[PDB]
Amino acid sequence: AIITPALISALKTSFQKHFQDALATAPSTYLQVATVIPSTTASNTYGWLG
Amino acid sequence: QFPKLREWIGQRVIKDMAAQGYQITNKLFESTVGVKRTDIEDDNLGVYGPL
Repeated sequence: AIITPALISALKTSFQKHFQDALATAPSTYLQVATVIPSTTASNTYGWLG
Repeated sequence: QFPKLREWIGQRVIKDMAAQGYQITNKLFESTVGVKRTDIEDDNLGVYGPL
């Protein structure tokens, strides 16, 4: 019956992870407005003919 | 076109048709560009390839 309130009153709990990943983040969208051009050096120079 | 049919007035009248024509003469066109050969030779990038 009688017991310190720092052992039983502390350990009478059940940890659950329902709250984990409850919310999300905005989906990727840069694909719809940009192309992917891989690079192999410090910079990329572009040139086109008129 | 043939003349319109009309009521005979007492003596039939000879009419005539109207034919015409239209002529068009050919025209000659040109478009050209000049480039130094060294630029093409020094074209490792390939800028002048789509010419």
